[PDB]
Amino acid sequence: KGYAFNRTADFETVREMKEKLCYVSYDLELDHKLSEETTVLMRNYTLPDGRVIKVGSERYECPECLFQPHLVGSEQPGLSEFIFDTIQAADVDIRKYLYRAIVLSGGSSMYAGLPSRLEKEIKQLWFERVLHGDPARLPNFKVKIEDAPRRRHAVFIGGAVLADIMAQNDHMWVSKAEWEEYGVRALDKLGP
Amino acid sequence: FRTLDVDSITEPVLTEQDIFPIRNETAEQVQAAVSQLIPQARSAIQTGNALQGLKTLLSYVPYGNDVQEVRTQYLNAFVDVLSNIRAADIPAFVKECSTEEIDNIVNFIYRGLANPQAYNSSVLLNWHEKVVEISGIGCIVRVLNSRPDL
Amino acid sequence: ATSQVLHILPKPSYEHAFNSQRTEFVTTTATNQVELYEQDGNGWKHARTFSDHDKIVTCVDWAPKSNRIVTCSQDRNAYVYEKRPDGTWKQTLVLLRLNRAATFVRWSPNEDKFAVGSGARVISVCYFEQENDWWVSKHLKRPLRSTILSLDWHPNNVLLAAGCADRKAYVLSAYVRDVDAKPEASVWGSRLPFNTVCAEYPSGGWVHAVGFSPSGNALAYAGHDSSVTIAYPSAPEQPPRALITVKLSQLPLRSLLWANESAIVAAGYNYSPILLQGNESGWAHTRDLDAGTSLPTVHQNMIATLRPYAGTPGNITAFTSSGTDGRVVLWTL
Amino acid sequence: MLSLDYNNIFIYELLTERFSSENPSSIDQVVTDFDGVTFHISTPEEKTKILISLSMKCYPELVNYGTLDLLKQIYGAYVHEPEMGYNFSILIDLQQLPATDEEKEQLAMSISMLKRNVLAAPFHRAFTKQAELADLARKDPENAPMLDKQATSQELMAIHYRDEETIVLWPEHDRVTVVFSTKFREETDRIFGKVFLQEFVDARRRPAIQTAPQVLFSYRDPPLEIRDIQGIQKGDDFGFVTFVLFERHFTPQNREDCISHIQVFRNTLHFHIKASKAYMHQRMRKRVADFQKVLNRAKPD
Amino acid sequence: GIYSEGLVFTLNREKDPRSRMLILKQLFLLFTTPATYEIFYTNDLNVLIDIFIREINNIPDELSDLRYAYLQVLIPLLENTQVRHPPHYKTKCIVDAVNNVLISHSKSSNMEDARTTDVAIRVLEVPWLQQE
Amino acid sequence: MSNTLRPYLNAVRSTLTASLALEEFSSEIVERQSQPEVEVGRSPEILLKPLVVSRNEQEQCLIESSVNSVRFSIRIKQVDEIERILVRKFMQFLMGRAESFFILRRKPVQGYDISFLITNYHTEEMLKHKLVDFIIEFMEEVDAEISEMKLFLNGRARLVAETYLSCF
Amino acid sequence: ASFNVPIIMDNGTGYSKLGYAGNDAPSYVFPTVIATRATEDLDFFIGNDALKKASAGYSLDYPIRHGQIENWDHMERFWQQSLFKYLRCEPEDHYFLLTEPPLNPPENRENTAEIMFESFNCAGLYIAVQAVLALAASWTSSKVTDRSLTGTVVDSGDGVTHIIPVAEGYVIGSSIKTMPLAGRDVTYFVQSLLRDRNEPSLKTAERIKEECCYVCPDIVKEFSRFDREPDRYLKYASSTTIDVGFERFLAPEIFFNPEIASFLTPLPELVDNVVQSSPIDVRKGLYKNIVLSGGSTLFKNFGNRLQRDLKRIVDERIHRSEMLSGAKSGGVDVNVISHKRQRNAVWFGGSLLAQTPEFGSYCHTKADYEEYGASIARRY
Amino acid sequence: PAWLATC
Amino acid sequence: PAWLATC
Ligand SMILES: Nc1ncnc2c1ncn2[C@@H]1O[C@H](COP(=O)(O)OP(=O)(O)OP(=O)(O)O)[C@@H](O)[C@H]1O
Ligand SMILES: [Mg+2]
Repeated sequence: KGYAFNRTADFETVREMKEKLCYVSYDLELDHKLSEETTVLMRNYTLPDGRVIKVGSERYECPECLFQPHLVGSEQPGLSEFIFDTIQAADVDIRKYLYRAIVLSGGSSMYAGLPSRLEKEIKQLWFERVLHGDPARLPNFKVKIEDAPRRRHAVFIGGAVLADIMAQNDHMWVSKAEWEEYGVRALDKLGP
Repeated sequence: FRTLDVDSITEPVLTEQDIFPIRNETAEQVQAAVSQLIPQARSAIQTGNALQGLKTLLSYVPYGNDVQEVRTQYLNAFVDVLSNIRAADIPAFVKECSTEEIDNIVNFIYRGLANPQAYNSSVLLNWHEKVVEISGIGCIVRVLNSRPDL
Repeated sequence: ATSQVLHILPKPSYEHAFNSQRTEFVTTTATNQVELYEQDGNGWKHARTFSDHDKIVTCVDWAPKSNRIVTCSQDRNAYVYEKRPDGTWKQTLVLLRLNRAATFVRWSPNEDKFAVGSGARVISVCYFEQENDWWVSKHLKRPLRSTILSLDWHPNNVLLAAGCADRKAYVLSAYVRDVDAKPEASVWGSRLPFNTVCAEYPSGGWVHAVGFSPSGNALAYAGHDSSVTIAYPSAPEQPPRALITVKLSQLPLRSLLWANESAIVAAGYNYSPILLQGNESGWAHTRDLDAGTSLPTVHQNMIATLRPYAGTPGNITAFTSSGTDGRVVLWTL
Repeated sequence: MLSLDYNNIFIYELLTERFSSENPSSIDQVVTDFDGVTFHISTPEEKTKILISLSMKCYPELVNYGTLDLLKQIYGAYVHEPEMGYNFSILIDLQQLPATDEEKEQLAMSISMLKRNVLAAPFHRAFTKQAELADLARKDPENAPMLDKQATSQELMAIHYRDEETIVLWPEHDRVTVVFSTKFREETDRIFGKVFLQEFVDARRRPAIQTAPQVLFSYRDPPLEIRDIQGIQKGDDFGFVTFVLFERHFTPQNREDCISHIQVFRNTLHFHIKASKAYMHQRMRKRVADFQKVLNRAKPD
Repeated sequence: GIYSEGLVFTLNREKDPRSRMLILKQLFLLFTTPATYEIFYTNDLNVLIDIFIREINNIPDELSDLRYAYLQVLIPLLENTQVRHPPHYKTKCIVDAVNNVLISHSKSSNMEDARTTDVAIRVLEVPWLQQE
Repeated sequence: MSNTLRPYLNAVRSTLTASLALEEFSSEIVERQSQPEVEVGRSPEILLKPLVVSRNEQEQCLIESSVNSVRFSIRIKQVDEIERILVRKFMQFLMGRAESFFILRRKPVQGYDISFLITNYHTEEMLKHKLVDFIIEFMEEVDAEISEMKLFLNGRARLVAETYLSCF
Repeated sequence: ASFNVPIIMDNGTGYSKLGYAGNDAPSYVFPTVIATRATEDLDFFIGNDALKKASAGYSLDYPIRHGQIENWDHMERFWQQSLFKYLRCEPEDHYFLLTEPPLNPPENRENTAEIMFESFNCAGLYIAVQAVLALAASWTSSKVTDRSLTGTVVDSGDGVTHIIPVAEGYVIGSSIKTMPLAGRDVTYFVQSLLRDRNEPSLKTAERIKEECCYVCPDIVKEFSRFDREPDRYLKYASSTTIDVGFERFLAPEIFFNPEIASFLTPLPELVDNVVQSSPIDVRKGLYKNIVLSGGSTLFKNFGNRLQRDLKRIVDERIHRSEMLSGAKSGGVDVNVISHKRQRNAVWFGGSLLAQTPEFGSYCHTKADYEEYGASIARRY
Repeated sequence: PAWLATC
Repeated sequence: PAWLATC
């Protein structure tokens, strides 16, 4: 667009403006047509130095670069297709219990419109791969994604809960002892 | 992934709003009262006293479920009996009138304005301006909030 | 009938969260920030700013008996603030189970719970659960096919009304058994179970605001159709003995309330409030509350939530408005 | 750049640079010029010597009228045979030059004006025919309409350098006339050219330019005068314009610039149409800026 | 040319319902003269006719004789101009707007309506009165 | 009825100021978003009746109302081809310069000349009566400036012809 | 009409260059500058004309700056002038081959496409980038078919420079890497250096630059030729002589020694990071064919310096990996080439391409824009 | 995965 | 980049 932040600084300011003015597009074609036809969606953001900049399609585009890794330069299916293939690789009897329970974690997941967009993408991917165009039984899918305001610290809360639970028994841990002997190998006790 | 516009799930709500008294099977599915009252307005125009004809024609009003020929004939007779009126007595007629009547009048005026090549629209704009100056924006906001089909 | 503008409030308010002594209050700024103002000498000032949410807020309320504050956010959450023994505050989160953003919130007259109408097809009622340190929320989703616009309470915690997005305004109950509340045999219904969908009372246009008379009967509501309706029911299942509608010429109006068992007040897009008497024998408006109808009045933009004053629970004798252009004002009578 | 140039600025600059300097270079390039004509600036054998070549579409029709005589009269110390067709060629030696005097710049300008130089023998023939016809009328004032009619279709020429654009000409009693038949593809450009031609017609009304020649035009129907030519006629998109000049307008001291102007007529017209489009764009941006000012006034603060 | 271009530029911008009259009287006394016929450039005359038919159709409130003055200054224009001899530029819309303002005249009004109708029918009685 | 311009103007102004009753609204589609419902067209309950006004077939004004935003399309009278081209170019350039107004639309709706768009943030920041007054002033100055531009083009052509015939 | 010769135009922050196809040398090269002020105010000029102007009250300004168009009005005026005065061509009977930076946005792309298709009523148009053409201008014959396509181009425009790792005629959109140096910044630095000691502004600076500015494998181990032989203190005159000092010896090192003017990373490290970000199965070729472009890049010993630096860096990395593993790997071979093309390789490549008949088909037709509109081209 | 059901 | 090979 013309604005450059080549300095090592301003990275935090760009991060702040991203977390402040960003949202996923429930309908990418609709958002593109809106940005191309209307003057709305264009915002003006100030900087710490004092100058001001204008932001447009990038707002709804960066969640697409998240969704489309090929846009960034990586060869991967994405996120919705990734989790879909991961679940399909499991046993059928588990698949349902996974579509009914889906949680998220991390500040990157707080992009506006991400959960419902992911749900719609999963629904479309199922409709395409499995039913091949038979919407007669699509409503009988029962997908229930989960989201909360504490995904920013879900890992921390879980670590605290696990520490409070395991603070009694010291066997499950790896004491300072038994380290010089086979310390590294002790770390293999967690992941076989 | 792909784009297929999945909409079968979470269907919208269209008929729930705009309650429909269309369940009559009289003057809306058979077009009887309309054909009985239109000749009355025509005779009123012929004799000259078009105000009473308009008043009698405004008693019943159709709806916009599926039929458009009957409502188009209604609107044509409407535009005719309106053009047959002079440039006076409209203030008295609107002052001695109800609210739903004025709402239907404005709705039909707009539906007629939607096709200028088939009508005049000048007397229609005049009537609309007079109604606005008499009643106010209430009628406009009521007709704008009426059923999407009429 | 006395224009008594108090503060400018540069940014939009959408609420005023008045206090009991009319000294301090809490309003919004069309942004995640929420401003708590305190009474200065013949003036006011931004005593504090919360700025705890991430997205913009839509509604707040001030519980007098507990000196508590509640606020919703478009981020699908709510916050509750308590005045600590010192001048500081104690904030707590409320993760009301929802899918879409929030639209309105209001405390209960007993200050034991607060209801929240969201942008989804569901309303929620939250209460601080004892024996623990959090709040529990219960849903109401069977009716209200579409989103909702506003809601209002009832003398008793039960019989909460909701003005929805559709052309109808519903009424449900928020009764709970674990809480220390009990219903009462009323004309509105019997045995008041949780949902107990009682009436719908359809109308024209949107439903921007509803209202309960000081008594449990004589419901009212108005919306975008430039019309206000009042229902005087007689039995829960049977239709009402009288459903009096009143249309006018002015622009639509919202945030209505009751200044008396018979008198009613309201305002909104019309830059000045009105005054009307609604009785079972007839409902009609008498006069406005301005010199006549910059602009030739006090407000110069859409009038947001309008709140009552102490007076007497029967007659308030005055009220307050906080337009979207700031310029918070009070009007006698 | 209202009055377009009557030569090739690129060739002029190249010649002025090579002549004023001494360092040669192996040059091999091609250039395009209006009427879809081509120029070649080769230097195959000697880095000092140059071989220029000119390719036009109506070279046979031109030589039919006689142009080689004018070429060998204005040139001959530098003429050359066509190396490979190209419809005309010429050679020059960068070393054997007369001098660095103004004759050098004159020769460079003459070379740069090769297009109008080769497209001038028809007009010269017309003027000579007009002169002898006027002399005849002097010794025979009677039969003016008869002599004019018998000269019509007798002393008349046409050129079709373009696929559809044509230029016809013929003299008459103490005056001469020329006609341009052009095409308009875009409707906006057609309307702009029509209004420009109307203004041209209504331009002689000014007293300061009363001595200018006269001009008329037609949208689709051409005059009956040239109705018999093979050129396309009766075309909605094909517009005809006619200039008529008197004796003075082609005087022995101005006929050169006159023919050059008549040649660049169409290019000037098109360039001015586009410049008027740009002018309307400028007025539009000015007025939308005024609208923005009004809207900001309407806005508070 | 300066006179005509300035006059048309001022008429396109002016909004006073009384000052335009003075310019209209100037136009009348200018066109009535035969020597002045065709003095206005064609394109200028075309846009003048365009703004004339405009101000006639979208005329302001009826409380004004501007329509009568426009018809009075138009009826002699087409008779002593340059658009008379060749295929007329715009006459269909002209007569259409004339008939429109004619039917719009409430014949039950005062003498002003009768005078305007007389002037209009006088305009409509153009020698060629080309139809379709 | 002569002078239809003033009645048409009063009617369009009244209906516009009536439909201009916007209000904050959160999209009930995906998450915590605010989109123009009249533009997206995915909520019939939000979309109100589309109103139309016209004094003649050559001119039209359509308006689509909602709770979150509003759209106002207009097609201006244009009979000549040069007039059509000039109007198209002027309106296209104006819509290209749709960053300082905050209300214009980069592209119009098919079948009309231009389409203004208004939202809730506008009426909250600036007023509305002045906005509609500016819309009207533009509705007239469009044709005013079309005529002025035709006059300027005539003058440019005259100057070009004069300089051409003088250089001749 | 796809049969005549196509016109090749290339606008730039420093110099606009336009001419025809099938030519060994470009045409109409000049510094891309415009000058302007009953009433029209249309008297303006461009190029060397505008440069010589401003003595009679003609203003001046640069249409394009920082590698991005800024004023479409002046850009169209410039194009009209260059197309109807300098070249007596017809935009209808000839196809156009335009070049835009890899960062040009779709708004500007479609604006140019429209202003060219509508105002100039063109017939065939093709917009491309500078990387692929500059690369195609690398090889000499262009017909033996033994040429190579996988390369790493670095174009140093007079206003901005950038690097593109092209692989088999498939441009990359991620590994692209820009830098605002290698342009007029060097001239401004040399001017500020000169204005400090010797008051006698920027014309002489660029002149002495193009005349004598060269590089050195080192600077501090260098400076010794200066301390020893005063012969390096050349004397350049415009109007008197000036002491060169060490500008000719310091200016170009701004690339290998960044953060000296208005921070950045050296060029070897930048190109190494670019090649690493690119896929792994193309680095062996990317390091092989590293072609250059842009006048500011055609220095004396630029290629040798860059090659030595990148080679030592890659050798250190591979030696670290080796001594960590213990085997012996095959040292990758890095090469650099610049064969009388780094000056104006863009136009040469554009003409060499347009010489093919497929150009007439790959172009955009007027009817396409008429039916589809200005939304034909979106992105590479 | 490519067995129209399991795997 | 910090995987001793790819990325
Ligand atoms: N032999 C040379 N050695 C070093 N630098 C040179 C040499 N020749 C020219 N330059 C530099 O190159 C610059 C001119 O660059 P040029 O105009 O060719 O870039 P450009 O192609 O216009 O870039 P863009 O297209 O991005 O504008 C001059 O400022 C000059 O300093
Ligand atoms: Mg360059």
